[PDB]
Parts: sequence; structure tokens; C-alpha cells
Amino acid sequence: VQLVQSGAEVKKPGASVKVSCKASGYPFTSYGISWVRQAPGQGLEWMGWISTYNGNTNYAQKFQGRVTMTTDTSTTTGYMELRRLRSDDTAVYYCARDYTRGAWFGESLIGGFDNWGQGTLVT
Amino acid sequence: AYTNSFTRGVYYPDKVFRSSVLHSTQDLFLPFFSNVTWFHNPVLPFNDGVYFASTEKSNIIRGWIFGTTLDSKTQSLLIVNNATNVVIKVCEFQFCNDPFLGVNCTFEYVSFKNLREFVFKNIDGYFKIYSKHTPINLRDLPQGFSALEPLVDLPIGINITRFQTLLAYYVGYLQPRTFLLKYNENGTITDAVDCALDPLSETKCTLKSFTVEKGIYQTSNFRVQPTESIVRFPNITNLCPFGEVFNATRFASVYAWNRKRISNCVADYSVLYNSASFSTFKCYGVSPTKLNDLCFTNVYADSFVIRGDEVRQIAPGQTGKIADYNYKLPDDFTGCVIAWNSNNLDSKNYNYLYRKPFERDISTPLQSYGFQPTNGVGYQPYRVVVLSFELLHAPATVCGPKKSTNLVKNKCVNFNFNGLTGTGVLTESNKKFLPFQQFGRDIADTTDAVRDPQTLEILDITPCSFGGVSVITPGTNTSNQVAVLYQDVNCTEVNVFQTRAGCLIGAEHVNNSYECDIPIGAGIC
Amino acid sequence: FTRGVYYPDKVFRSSVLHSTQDLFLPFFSNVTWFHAI
Amino acid sequence: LPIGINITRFQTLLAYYVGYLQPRTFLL
Amino acid sequence: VCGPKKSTNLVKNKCVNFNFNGLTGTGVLTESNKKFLPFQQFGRDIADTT
Amino acid sequence: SNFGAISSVLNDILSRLDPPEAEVQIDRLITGRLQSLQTYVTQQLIRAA
Amino acid sequence: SNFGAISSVLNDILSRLDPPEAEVQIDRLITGRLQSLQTYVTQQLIRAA
Amino acid sequence: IVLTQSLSLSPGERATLSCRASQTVSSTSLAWYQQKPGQAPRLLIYGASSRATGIRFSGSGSGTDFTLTISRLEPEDFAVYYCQQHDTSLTFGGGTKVE
Ligand SMILES: *[C@@H]1O[C@H](CO[C@@H]2O[C@@H](C)[C@@H](O)[C@@H](O)[C@@H]2O)[C@@H](O[C@@H]2O[C@H](CO)[C@@H](O[C@@H]3O[C@H](CO[C@H]4O[C@H](CO)[C@@H](O)[C@H](O)[C@@H]4O)[C@@H](O)[C@H](O[C@H]4O[C@H](CO)[C@@H](O)[C@H](O)[C@@H]4O)[C@@H]3O)[C@H](O)[C@H]2NC(C)=O)[C@H](O)[C@H]1NC(C)=O
Ligand SMILES: *[C@@H]1O[C@H](CO)[C@@H](O)[C@H](O)[C@H]1NC(C)=O
Ligand SMILES: *[C@@H]1O[C@H](CO)[C@@H](O)[C@H](O)[C@H]1NC(C)=O
Ligand SMILES: *[C@@H]1O[C@H](CO)[C@@H](O)[C@H](O)[C@H]1NC(C)=O
Ligand SMILES: *[C@@H]1O[C@H](CO)[C@@H](O)[C@H](O)[C@H]1NC(C)=O
Ligand SMILES: *[C@@H]1O[C@H](CO)[C@@H](O)[C@H](O)[C@H]1NC(C)=O
Ligand SMILES: *[C@@H]1O[C@H](CO)[C@@H](O)[C@H](O)[C@H]1NC(C)=O
Ligand SMILES: *[C@@H]1O[C@H](CO)[C@@H](O)[C@H](O)[C@H]1NC(C)=O
Ligand SMILES: *[C@@H]1O[C@H](CO)[C@@H](O)[C@H](O)[C@H]1NC(C)=O
Ligand SMILES: *[C@@H]1O[C@H](CO)[C@@H](O)[C@H](O)[C@H]1NC(C)=O
Ligand SMILES: *[C@@H]1O[C@H](CO)[C@@H](O)[C@H](O)[C@H]1NC(C)=O
Repeated sequence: VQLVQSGAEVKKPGASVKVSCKASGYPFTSYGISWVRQAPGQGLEWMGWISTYNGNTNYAQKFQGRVTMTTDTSTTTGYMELRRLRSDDTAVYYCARDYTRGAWFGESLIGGFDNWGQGTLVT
Repeated sequence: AYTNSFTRGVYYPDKVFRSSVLHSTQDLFLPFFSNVTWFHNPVLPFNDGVYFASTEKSNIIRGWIFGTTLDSKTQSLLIVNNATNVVIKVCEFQFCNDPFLGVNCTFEYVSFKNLREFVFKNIDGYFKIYSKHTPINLRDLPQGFSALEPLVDLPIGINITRFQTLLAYYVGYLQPRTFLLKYNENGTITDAVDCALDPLSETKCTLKSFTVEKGIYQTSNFRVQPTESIVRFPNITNLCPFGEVFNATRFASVYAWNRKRISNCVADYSVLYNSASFSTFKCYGVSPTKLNDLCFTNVYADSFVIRGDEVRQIAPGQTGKIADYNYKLPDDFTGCVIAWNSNNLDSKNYNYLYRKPFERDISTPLQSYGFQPTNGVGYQPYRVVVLSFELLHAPATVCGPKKSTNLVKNKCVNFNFNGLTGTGVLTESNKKFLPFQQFGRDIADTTDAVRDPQTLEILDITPCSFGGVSVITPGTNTSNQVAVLYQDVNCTEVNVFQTRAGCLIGAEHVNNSYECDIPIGAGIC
Repeated sequence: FTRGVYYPDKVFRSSVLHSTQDLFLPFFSNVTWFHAI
Repeated sequence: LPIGINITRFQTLLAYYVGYLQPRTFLL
Repeated sequence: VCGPKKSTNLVKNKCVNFNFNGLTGTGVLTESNKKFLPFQQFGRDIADTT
Repeated sequence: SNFGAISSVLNDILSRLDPPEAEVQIDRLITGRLQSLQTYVTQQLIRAA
Repeated sequence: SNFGAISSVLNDILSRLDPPEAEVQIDRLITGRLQSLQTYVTQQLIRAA
Repeated sequence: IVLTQSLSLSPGERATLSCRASQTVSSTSLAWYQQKPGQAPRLLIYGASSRATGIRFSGSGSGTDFTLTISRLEPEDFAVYYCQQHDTSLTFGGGTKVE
């Protein structure tokens, strides 16, 4: 199993960025995609979780109304669109396979984020 | 180099005296007229047993080695006659790359002009040796008949897959075929019929007589065999969320169990079955290892927490606080009950409450389970998941991880349609199935036709052609030539004559009418 | 009258007289009529 | 529907006819 | 390595309960005229009967 | 007919169960079907007379 | 006759055992009684001939 | 819910890392991660104590007080460890650096 993301980008405040993630080595439908942010010098922040099966998405309050997550099962990918970027959003955005929540039922699971991508840096 | 084994390779199957009798027996014998390899130190397979024969001028062949690796890794059987003393050992021997003779142990024993025949077989750990010595005057084995007698029985318990001959000789292999053995007044075998050699031998074995009278006799049933294998399941690419049932953070209480519907997925049950984390895995209407060959219309997972002592109540035909008031199963329940100890997950915990089949009455009367990490096993919590299986009756949706294959039409195949199996010929039907119907049935309750799970087309299933086989025999007093009639079949399915009664092979058709002698049927004799 | 029949299962059958038993409406039964005025 | 719910009464929501089913044998 | 299953004396011309190695039954033991081969321990009638 | 077996279909028993139990379910069908043939043959022999 | 059943009387089986066990005892009586009728009928048909 | 985490140790020494929660956790929803400099975090422990596939590492705890221990530190353990709680939404602590 391996997750791979897009390269770094630089944006001015008010701009939007689309951060892509692709994955392989497992059936896509059964695992969700977790987005985790890490600003330089900071710890990890959960942004949201999207079901690759039904499109249901949960978001951390800090990003509600700002981030839209989507999936495409035909290419084994997911995307995170961040609207109205601020200088406060300079961070590495990580894509991780997520087994802490059920892809089909939306319920909490006993697990964690096992396979992570390299992290996409957005300025 | 290969030779004709003729009628040799017969031995006395046991130590029982029989006289003036024709006895039918099935055992490992060399097939008549079999293909045997002619040698002038190779390692040969042992298979199910070995026919060995040698022809001698000056005692060139001295012995044999039987075993597996034959390289100081395990036990092997060494049988060698060195000058005058036969030595049998079963030690963990180190053999040479090319062993020959010049001019940890569990058992030890010490004792062309000629033909020495042997039978080497290993049944239930016992190595049986039969042999026969006779003078010859002969490039091949001589033609003739005799039976070999048992001499040695070695209780060694060693697996033999290969053997080698230590120094002409011939090697054949024994097969589980039926023979009719002719015993004389003195208890010896004087003749034999190989019941699987040809249609005349079949007649002789069927009638239990070496000489058979003129007439037509039924000896067997001919059937067309399948040439392919077809695996048909809907091409679902969705891995089935059993992990979301078994690895869940929160489980429901038994008075209010959580019923999760599983559909539109590939159900891999090898994880649940092989996992050692479960305290129990018990299936009632299915085997736990067949679950990956089957396909269900739905799978329902009933998830709940109960006390250890009451795990036994999650079964058909049960009574008790759970079986009667909280979670009742059908008596004819089909599915699997999987459970495990959750003492290190749920215990602290009084949040688990308890009081027709699958009735979930949550009206509020309820008591809590005192689940504590320090209690005894019967008082520890268990997580129970019941997987209720709806068997094929309508199009199935939840199928095991089988790799599908292409479908071959107008040929005999071994088929599997969503768990529905059998042998037959698949052809286009003229039937109109309703949207909820995957298959139909005949008066015999057998499948008449099926819907292909990938393509919305209906195919008829026609059983592979078969019928009785009768042998037409002029009588072995006049001729050993026979003709064979395959009843109610086509000659394209089986000097050939097609008639109403079946396909007659070997008889020459003649336009002149004659008085009937051996009847076939439908005006033909 | 003769209403009350349904397919007892989901298996295709044809050209056959099949005997089954289930929760069917009895023939020529007494059913209550609820008008809508 | 996989309901697990007890049904003893019902109501029709807006002509209609209501009868009751019985475990009887039929030749179809 | 098997124990010494014990034997008894054989009595002829009487109805007895016999045990010969692994074969048992009830009958009368008399001298036969059957020429068994050197390796044959038991004999049979046509319908698989000792 | 089931004859006490879980299923009237032999292939269903074989596809669902392993031999330790499948043989039991099959033996039930064998007794019933063998009995059915014996009944049929007896009736054919009497009718034939 | 018991035919291997705990009781020759069907009512005594039913008053003693719950279905999961009663059915087994009843099947034993059914096989014996059904077999008895088949024997009776065969004899009546041959005698009738 | 908020997590607070609370290391100078030589290779070969035993390490104890800990996190406290402002509210109790289901326990089975506790996970620990290890992030090497220049790399994404990886899962070490899940279910409070269960070891993730491919992972001397052990977790334990209850209520609002949980730990992660390493029986003997290796040069490759000099990473930042994180405490994750996911029973009620998702949160991480600040992270603890081990040298
Ligand atoms: C419930 O979750 C359990 C944990 O799930 C894992 O952890 C969570 C947090 C996520 O990251 C999740 O994605 C992870 O899978 C889960 O247990 C796991 O089950 C799988 C089987 O599906 C196990 O995989 C097999 O592992 C063995 C090796 O095991 C040994 O080594 C490991 C080293 O870490 C030790 O921990 C073990 O105790 C053993 O000593 C492999 O040999 C095996 O490969 C072979 O089999 C597969 C088919 O399964 C073939 O394709 C291969 O070719 C081989 O023939 C697998 O890789 C996994 O180890 C196991 N993890 C743990 C921690 O137990 C559990 O199954 C879930 N329950 C359900 C119902 O899903
Ligand atoms: C054995 O088979 C070969 C073909 O592999 C054939 O040429 C040879 O004649 C056969 N020998 C006998 C004795 O049937
Ligand atoms: C045959 O070999 C055995 C050892 O396996 C030896 O004891 C015996 O004396 C030998 N006999 C002859 C005649 O060489
Ligand atoms: C005999 O077998 C034992 C194992 O039971 C092994 O340790 C020993 O080395 C073996 N001896 C020889 C000579 O192979
Ligand atoms: C023979 O092979 C079987 C497996 O088919 C194995 O269980 C048995 O232990 C083997 N016996 C010997 C003596 O190697
Ligand atoms: C049986 O053996 C005797 C010699 O004891 C011999 O004369 C007789 O011909 C043999 N009979 C048969 C059928 O082999
Ligand atoms: C199988 O694949 C084809 C495309 O090749 C698709 O149209 C069809 O719907 C798939 N069937 C299933 C059951 O998913
Ligand atoms: C359904 O409710 C009735 C009361 O109206 C009760 O008598 C019956 O037992 C209930 N059925 C179930 C399955 O609980
Ligand atoms: C038929 O059998 C007799 C012996 O009963 C024999 O004399 C006769 O020659 C046989 N017929 C033929 C054609 O060989
Ligand atoms: C037998 O096969 C031939 C060739 O296909 C066909 O013409 C003939 O009608 C078939 N006969 C029967 C009885 O099926
Ligand atoms: C029988 O006569 C017909 C002509 O009517 C001919 O075509 C056929 O080949 C003849 N068959 C034989 C066996 O001589």
C-alpha cells in the first residue's frame, strides 16, 4: 500500500488550491481518506474524512465552510479543495488512509491512519 | 525404450484361500497391456505403488531404495541383497549421487535366463512386497500369466514418493482397477480379466464368467464429461465492510442490538475464519470454509454485547434471558455466530442493558451488566456478531472473492452461478424471467435455466448426454470380437451405425434382412 | 373473488401446476370497503 | 424491509379494500 | 511392541467359540482336505463365508 | 423431498457443507431416494405381472 | 412398536420433549410406521393379484 | 476534547511518553503516531494498546491518562510522537520529541 500526493504550490491570500491524492495496493471503496494539516513547527490537525463509497464527509470545525472534499473511484483518487486561503494556512497537507471510521457505515472504528502520503506543501 | 506389460503384474491381494471360484476384487494392480518403461541408476516416481520386474543373466540388480528426499533429511527404506544376505534398513541414510554395487534407525532385518517379478506398495505405513521367480528363455518381458505371492510386510511408517533401482528391468505403475481373478482347485490364480481394458472384459466381469454366452448385455453407463469450468459472479469491485462490524468502537446492548445490512460487495470470509482473535466461530446451515464459494442475497450483521455465560444462548433452539427476551434466532437459522472476549475493551461498565426471531423490542424492565476487568470469565463481556445468511433463491448480491472466468456455450462445463453448481451444457433460452428471478426449476427441483450475473441473458441448462452401454457378443466360444451399443445418444457425442435405439459402433450395416439373433431394438438386430 | 394470489417465492417456473402454502387472501372472502368521499 | 418491528395495526393515508391473509394451500 | 495375547488348547469335533488371530465365530472344527498355499491363513466359500 | 435433510438438492449440500456433516445430509437423501426407487420397482413388477 | 423411539405413543413424546428433540423421536416412529404401511400395501397388492 | 502531551534519553534507555485528556476517552479510540523529521507520521499503537502491523513499542492506560513506552530506545526512535483521540470527533496533542 502506498499513497502519493501532488507537489508544492504557492498561493496569494484569497486564492484557492486543489490538493490531489492517489493511492494503490488496496481496494479503494473500503477505506476513507483523512486529511491532516501540519504547519511548520506545529503538531497534527485533523481537517476531515471522506467516504470513498458514498461521499459522506466529516469536517473539523476549524475548516467548515472553507474546505470541500471529493473522491473519484474510477482513478483511485481523492481531492481536497481549500477556498479563500490565508497566510495562516501555510502548512503541509497530508493524505492518509483512514480506518478510524467506517467507509460504508460512518461509525467510529478501532484503528488509526496507517499509510500516509508524503505531504503537499501549500504556502 | 518402452514395452508391453501384457498380463503380468497380478498378485494375490490377500492371504485368503479360494478355490474353484471367480472372485471380483479391486486393488492396486498393473493394468493389462500397460505402458512400462524399459531400462538397461535413474530416480523414478513411486506414485501409488510400483510394478517392478527384472530379467537376469548374472545377478546384476541387487536392490532398491524407497523414500522421499533420499538425502539424509528423513527416513528412507533400503533393501539390498549383498552377495548372500538380504539387508533391510530404514535409517536416515545419506546416499551417493549415483549409488552402485561392485564385485537414526527404526527397523533393521537381515536374512536372459531368469525372471524376477516384484510388487512394491505402501498402505497405511506398511510396505508390502510380493514376488515371483520363474526361469525364462528370452529384449522384453515374456508373455504369460502368473500371480505373485506376499513375502515381506514392513511396519515402517515412512512416506514413499520416489524410488531407485540399485545395480535389464521394467517399471510400471499400479492402479485401483477391478479384476476378475480365476482361482483353481489348489487356491492359486490361473487367469484374470482386467475389467477396465475393453468392452469384452467388461462383459466378462459383469456376468462374473470368463466364458460368456451369445447375446446383448448391459455393462455400464456412458456419460459425456465436462471440458471446461465456468465461474460466474457479478463483477463487484467493492471490498465488503466486515471490518466495520468486527473492529467497531461501540457495540449495542443486547436489548437493542444493531442490525447492519451488508450488500453490493465482495465478501472475504478468510479473514474472519483464520483469525485467532475469536473465542468461537460456529456456523449452523453452512460450513465456515465454504463461505467463499457461496453467494448470498443479503448478509445481516447483528452486533451486540453480552455476558460470557450467555454466549451459549446465541444459537437456534435456545432458551434463556437473551434467547427469549432480547435476541432470538430462528430454529432453522442459517448463518454464522462469531464472538470474542472484550474484557480489555468494554469493561471498566454498566451501560449494557438487557431484559419472535429477529424481533427488536426496545420499549422501556431493563437491568445492566456489571462488567469489570477483574471478574471471572463468565462475567466478562463478549462482543457478538451474528451473520445471518440469505441463500440463493433470487439474484445474489454478496459473493466470495472468486475470480470470474468467461462463459463457454454449447459445451459440457462444470459451472458455478452465484453458488449454484452442476454439470451440463449452457445454451440460449427462450424464457422470460421476472426482474427478481435468477433461476428457474424443473419438476425434479433441479435448475432448468439461469440468469448470467454479469450479462442479462437467460441460459438453459441441458444435462450432458448419457445412456446405458450394452455389448453385443457373438459368444466367446466362436469370437472375441464385440460391437458396442450406446443407448439413446448421438454418434457425434460418443464403421458406425446410428439407429433409434442408440449409436452402434463396430457392427457393419447390411441392407439384406435377416432373422433376429441378438436384438438391439427398434427393428434392428 | 379470485384475487389474493402472489408469487410465493422468487424462482422461475413455467408450464406447471405447483402446490404451495402461504399467507394468501382466501377466495371469495369478505373484505371491508372504505370509500373516499 | 429488515425491520424487526412488531405490527399489530395499520392506517391508510390519503377507495380501498382491506382483507386478511391466511395460511392456506393453493394450486397455482 | 505388542503383549503376549494368551492361547488355549484346541478342541476338535465339538461346537466351540473360536478365535484365530483376528477371526472369530462359532462352529465345529474338523480336519480339512483343503490345500492352502504357504502364505494363506484363512479360506472362503462362494458367498464370502469363512 | 428433503427426507429430513437440510436441502433436497445434492449439490447444495455439497456446496454448503464439509464431509463430516455433508455425509449425514446426503445419507438422509440416499435412504429416501433409494426407498423411492424400491417402491417404484415393486409397483412396476406387480403392474408388469 | 418403538422403532428406536423413547415411546411408541406420539402423544407421550410430544408431552415430554420440545421440538428440537421431539422431532427426532417422531421421525423414528414415522420411518417405522411408514415402512409398515408400505409392507402392508405391497402384501395387499400381491394378494390382490 | 483537548490532549496535552508531556525527552532526553540515550539509546538503550527505557522511554515513557504520556498524554492527558480534558475528558475521558473510550480507550479503544486512542492511537499513537511516530513522525521522523522530513517524513509523514506512521501509526504505532491503536486501540490503546494494540500494535500496528510492521511495528519494543507498547501502549496502555485508562480514563484521562495514557502512555506509550519503548523498552529500549534505538537511534531510529528519535522522532516526535503524537497522542490521537478519535471517539468523539478527532484531535491530536502537541507532540513529544525524543532525542
Ligand atoms: C480488525 O483489525 C485488525 C487490525 O487491522 C490492522 O491495524 C489497523 C489499525 C489498520 O492499520 C488495518 O488496516 C490493519 O490491517 C485486523 O488484524 C490484521 O489482519 C490482517 C489480515 O487481514 C493481518 O495481515 C496478515 O499478517 C500476516 C503476518 O502476521 C504476523 O506478523 C505481524 C507483524 O506485524 C504480527 O503482528 C502478527 O501477530 C503475526 O506474527 C501476514 O503473513 C499475512 O499475509 C498472508 O496472508 C495474506 C492474506 O490475508 C496474503 O495476501 C499474503 O500473501 C500472505 O499469504 C497478512 O499480511 C494483520 O497482520 C492483522 N494485524 C494485527 C495487528 O493483528 C483484523 O483482521 C480486523 N478484523 C476484521 C474482521 O477485519
Ligand atoms: C508408450 O507410449 C509412447 C508414447 O508416449 C508410445 O510411442 C509407445 O509405443 C507406448 N508403448 C506401449 C507399450 O504402449
Ligand atoms: C551384507 O551387508 C551386511 C551389512 O549391511 C553385513 O553385515 C553382511 O556380512 C554382508 N554379507 C555379505 C555376504 O557380504
Ligand atoms: C537423530 O535425530 C535427532 C532428532 O530427534 C537429531 O538431533 C540427531 O542429530 C539425529 N542424528 C543423526 C545421526 O542424524
Ligand atoms: C506423510 O505425509 C503426510 C501429509 O500428507 C504427513 O502428515 C505425515 O506425517 C507424513 N509421514 C511421514 C512419515 O513423513
Ligand atoms: C494340485 O497339486 C497337486 C500336487 O499335490 C497336482 O497334482 C494337481 O494337478 C494340482 N491341481 C491344480 C488345479 O493345480
Ligand atoms: C462489469 O463490468 C462492465 C464493464 O466492463 C460493467 O458495465 C458492468 O456493470 C459490471 N458488472 C457489475 C456487476 O459490476
Ligand atoms: C406485538 O404486540 C402485541 C400486543 O398488541 C403482543 O401481544 C405481541 O406479543 C407482540 N409481538 C411481539 C413479537 O412482540
Ligand atoms: C463351442 O464349444 C464346444 C464345447 O462345448 C466346442 O467343442 C466347439 O468347438 C465350440 N465352438 C467353436 C466355434 O469353437
Ligand atoms: C445426431 O447428430 C447429427 C449431426 O449433428 C444430427 O443431424 C442428427 O439429427 C442428430 N440425431 C439426433 C437423434 O439427435
Ligand atoms: C442400401 O441401399 C441404398 C440405396 O437404396 C444405398 O445408398 C446404401 O448405401 C445401401 N447400404 C448398404 C449397407 O449397402
